[PDB]
Amino acid sequence: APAVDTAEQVYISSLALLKMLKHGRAGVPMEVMGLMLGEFVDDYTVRVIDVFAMPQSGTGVSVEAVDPVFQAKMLDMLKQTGRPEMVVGWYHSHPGFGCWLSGVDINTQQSFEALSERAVAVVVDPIQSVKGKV
Amino acid sequence: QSTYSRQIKQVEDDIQQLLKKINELTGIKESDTGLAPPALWDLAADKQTLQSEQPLQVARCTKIINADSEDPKYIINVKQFAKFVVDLSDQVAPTDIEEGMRVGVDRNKYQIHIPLPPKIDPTVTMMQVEEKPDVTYSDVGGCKEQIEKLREVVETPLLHPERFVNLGIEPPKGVLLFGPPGTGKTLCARAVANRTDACFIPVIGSELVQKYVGEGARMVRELFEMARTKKACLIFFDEIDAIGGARFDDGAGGDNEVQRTMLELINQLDGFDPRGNIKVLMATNRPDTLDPALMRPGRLDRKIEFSLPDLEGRTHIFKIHARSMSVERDIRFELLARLCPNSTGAEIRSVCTEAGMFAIRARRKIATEKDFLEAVNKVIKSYAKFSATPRYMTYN
Amino acid sequence: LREELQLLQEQGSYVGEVVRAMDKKKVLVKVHPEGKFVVDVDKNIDINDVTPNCRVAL
Amino acid sequence: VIMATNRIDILDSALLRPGRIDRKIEFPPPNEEARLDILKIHSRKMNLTRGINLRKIA
Amino acid sequence: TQCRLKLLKLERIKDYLLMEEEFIRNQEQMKPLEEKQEEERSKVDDLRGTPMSVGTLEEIIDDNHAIVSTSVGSEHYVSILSFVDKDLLEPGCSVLLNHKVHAVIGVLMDDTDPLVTVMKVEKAPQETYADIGGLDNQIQEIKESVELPLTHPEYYEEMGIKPPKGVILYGPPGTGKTLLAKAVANQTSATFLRVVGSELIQKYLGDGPKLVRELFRVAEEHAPSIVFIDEIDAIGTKRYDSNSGGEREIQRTMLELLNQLDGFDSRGDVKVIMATNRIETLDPALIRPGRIDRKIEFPLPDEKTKKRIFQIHTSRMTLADDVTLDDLIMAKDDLSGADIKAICTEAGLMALRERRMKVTNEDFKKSKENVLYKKQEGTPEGLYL
Repeated sequence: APAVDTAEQVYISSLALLKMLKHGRAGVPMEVMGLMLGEFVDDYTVRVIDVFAMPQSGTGVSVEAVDPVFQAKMLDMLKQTGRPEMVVGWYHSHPGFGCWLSGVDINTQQSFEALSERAVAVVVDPIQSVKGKV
Repeated sequence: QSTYSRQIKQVEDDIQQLLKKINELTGIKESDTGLAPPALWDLAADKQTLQSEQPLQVARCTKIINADSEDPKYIINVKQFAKFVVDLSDQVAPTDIEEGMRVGVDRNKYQIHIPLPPKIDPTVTMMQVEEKPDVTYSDVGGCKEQIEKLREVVETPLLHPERFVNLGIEPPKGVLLFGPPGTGKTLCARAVANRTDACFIPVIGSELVQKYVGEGARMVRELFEMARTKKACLIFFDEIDAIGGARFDDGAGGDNEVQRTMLELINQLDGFDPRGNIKVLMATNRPDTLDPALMRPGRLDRKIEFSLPDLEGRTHIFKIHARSMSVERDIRFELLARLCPNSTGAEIRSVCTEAGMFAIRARRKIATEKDFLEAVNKVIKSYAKFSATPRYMTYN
Repeated sequence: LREELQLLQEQGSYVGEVVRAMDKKKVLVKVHPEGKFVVDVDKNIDINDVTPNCRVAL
Repeated sequence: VIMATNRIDILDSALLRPGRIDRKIEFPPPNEEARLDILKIHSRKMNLTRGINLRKIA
Repeated sequence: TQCRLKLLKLERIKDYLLMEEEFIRNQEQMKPLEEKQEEERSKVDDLRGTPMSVGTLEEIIDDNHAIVSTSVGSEHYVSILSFVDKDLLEPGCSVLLNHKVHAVIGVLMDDTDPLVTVMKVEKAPQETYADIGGLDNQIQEIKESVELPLTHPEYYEEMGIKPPKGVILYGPPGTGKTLLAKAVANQTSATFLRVVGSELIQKYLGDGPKLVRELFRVAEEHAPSIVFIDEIDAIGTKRYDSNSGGEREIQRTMLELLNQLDGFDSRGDVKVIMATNRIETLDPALIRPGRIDRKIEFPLPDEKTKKRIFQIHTSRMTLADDVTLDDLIMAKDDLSGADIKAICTEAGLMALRERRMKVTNEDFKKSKENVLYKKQEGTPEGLYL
C-alpha cells in the first residue's frame, strides 16, 4: 500500500557482508540463498547483523529450497543461545542471472514476506567479489 | 544530343541529393508497429519472461536409444551443434517423437516441451524439391496413343491399387518416361498429377552432383524416405543426365559425381523394405542411353513411349493449342500442319502464339488468317537453325 | 584512481559494424563474429548520424 | 581497369579488340638506356672502386 | 537552351522548398505525434528489451507462436506476443526478439538477400530510346516481347493462352543487346538482376546450376522481374580445370535452364532475357520457343543501316555535322557494330596523342584507313598469308 510501505535502507555489518560474498563464490554456478537475521527499528532502519544460508541447487533459486522447516529450526537455535533476532528479510546470489529478480526469485520473496511484513531482497554477485569492485 | 544531355544530368543530380536528407530524417518517427490489439499480449509476454519453459529451442531427434532409467531416452542435435540426450515429453505422446522428427525442447532445461511437425534433418533435400503447379490435358497437345500410356501406367495403379492386384502384379516401384524433348512431357506429367490426386515432387539432377561427392548420396536416401512417408506419390526426376546419363566412370572427371548418386538410387529402388505402390518416374532421351546397371528391368516396369510428333501427329497437337487460345482464323489446322517439316512439336505450337504477336504488329489486337500464314514461314527457319555445336569430333 | 575502481566495471565495450542504418529509428549492428543485433537510436546518433557500412564503437 | 602483360600472345582477342582499347602502349624489350639508368641509381647506395664502367654492363 | 532554362531553374527551386519544409515538421510542428509518441517509444523499448536479438521470420502459426531462426547460430521456437500481430509479421524478413526470453516482438525491418546485392545493377540505358536506332525494327520487338505482357494485359487476355517468357538477343556485338534489356526493365521498373555467364562456370563445381536457380527463384519472389544473363558463350570457352570444362559442366547449366523456364517448376510472368554473341555454344533446346518465345536476330549492318548505327556512337561522343558517312559505308560494310565502335575509338586515340581534345572529320578519316586494314589483321595474317 502507498500508505505504509517505504523502503528499507539497509545497514550491513561486516559479519553479513563477508558471509554472503563467500558463500555465493564457492557454490558458482550453483546459487545459494538464506534468511537474514537482524533487527528492525524506525519505520525504515534495518540493520543486517548476520545471515545463515538455505540449500544450494544446480538450478539455483527455487520454491523447493524455501521451506518453513529450515527457518523454524533456526529459531529454536536462537532461543537456546539467547540471541533475540527476528527475520529482517532474505538474500540470494545470482552469478547465473543479473541484478534483475528472476521469475523464481519473486515467488520465493512472496513467501518470505508473509512471515515478516518488512522483508528485504538482496542480489549478491559472487563473481565480482574476485575483482576489486563489488 | 551532347549539349542537351548535360543539362538534364545536372538538374537530376541536385534534386536527387536533397532527397537523401528528407528520407532519412522523416523515418516512422518514433511509432509502434503493433498498434492497439497487442497491448493485452504485452502483459502475457512479461509472465513468459519469468517462466523457464519459454523460450523453447528447436532441435531434431537424430536417434532412438534405450537404456531407460527415467522415461525414454532420445539423442537430439541442438543447433549450436552440441548433442544432448533428452527424455520423453512432459505430457505429450511418445508416438509423436520419432526418428527424423522435429521436436521443441526447452532452452533452459532441455526436455521435450512439445514435439513439432516432422523433417528438418537434411538441409539440402529440402532445397532440392520445388513448387508445384497444375496444367490440365486441354493445354497439352494431343489425345494420341503416346499421351494415353502415360496415364495408364501412372494414374491407374496409384488411384486404385485394386486393379493392379486383379491382374496379379504389384503397383510399379519404378516407371520410365522417355521421348525426345520439346513434346510437352513435363506438361503431360503435371496434368496426370491433378487427376490421380497423387503428389508430384519435381527434382533436378544438376543439383545432385556437386564438387565433393557424398552430399548427393545422403540427399537421395533422405529424399526416398520423405516420399515413402507420403502415400501414393510420384518422385519425378526431371532433366537428368546425372541419374540419366551413360554408365562409365573415368576416375578423374565429374563422372565420379554421377556414379555415387546413381549407385545410392539403385539401393533405394530395391529398398530396405520394398516399395509397393510408390512410383519414381525418370525422364531420359531413350532407355538405351540409360544404365543397364541402374535399369534392372523387373522393378522399373513399363517404359512409356512418347515420340517426336509425326506430320499427322502434329496436325493433332495444333488443333488443341489453337482451340485453347482465342483466335479468329479463316485457314485450317491441317494445312498449316503439313506446311511444317518434321522437326519438333515445338515450332508448330509457337505458330499459334506468333500469330497473336503479329496481330499487335499488324495493329489489330487478336489474330487473323494472314498473321497465321506469316508465322509458319519465319518460325520453321528461326528455331531449328542457328543452334547446336559445330563439332562431334574427338569426344568420349 | 579511487574512482577508477568503480569506472572500470561495465559489461564490456566492443567495436561493431553497421551493416545498414534503418529509417525505422533503430540501427542494425553486427558484432564481428556474433550475429546481428537491432538496437535503438541513442542520443549520440540518430539516422543522419549513421549511414551504411560504418564500423562503430559500441 | 588498366591491363599489363609480359607478351601479346598470351592474351585474348577480346582484349586486343580496338573498340574496347582506347589506347595501346608499346614497350620494347630491355634496352641499354634503361639498364644504364638502373645501374646508376643503385651505384649511389653501392660502394665502388676505380675502373668500373656501367656502360659495359648495360 | 534558353527555352529549357526557366523551367530548369524553377524545378530545383521547388525541390529546395520541399527539403526545407521537412525540417519544420520533424522539429517543431506536431498535432497527432506530440510528447505522447515520444513516451510510447520509451515505454515500448523498455518492455521490448534492448538489445533485440535478430531473428528471421520464416512463418507464423496462428495460436500465438511463430517459428523463428535466430541469427546468432541456434534457432528458437518463439511465441508471437508483444507489439505485433500474426498478420503484421511477414515471411522472409528480419524481426526483433526480446533478449532475456525470446518471444517475437515484431517486424519493423525487411531482410535483403546477400546474393541479390551483387547481381543487381540499376535499370536505365545510357543511350536513350529512339537513339539506339539502327535496326530500328528490332528494337521495337523486345518492347513487345518482354515489356508488353507485363505493361499491357489487354492484348494477352483477348489473345488467350500462355504469354511470352523470354527473348534471346543474338548476333554480332554493337547492335546494342545490353541497352535493349535495360530499356524494358527501366520502363516497367521490374527488378533488374544482372549476371555475366562466366559466373556460371567458376572453379567450384555445381556453382552454375546453383546460381541460376537461386537467381530465378529470387526473381519470382521480387516479381514482376527481368533477369538478364549477359554473354553466355563462356560455358564451353572457359575452364579452370578439366571438371570445369567438358560435358558435365556444360550439361548441368543447360539442363537447369530447361526445367527453370517452362518446365515443372516454371516461372511466373518473370522474363529471362539472354544475351549471347554465339548460338554455336547455345543448344537447340534454349533456342526452342515457349521458353524463349520470339527470338531476335540482329544481322550485319546494311549500307543504309550503318549510317544510323554510326550516329549512336557519335551521340555518346560529340555530335558530328561534318563527318562524311559515305566514306564509312564505302570503305567497309557487312561488318559488325563492333567495327563502327572501332572507327570511333581510333579517332579519339589519335586526337589524344596531340592533346587535341575533340574529334572532327579529320580524326575519323586518318584513323579510318588503318582501322579497315586492322580489322583483317585482327585474325591471323601469319608470316605472309
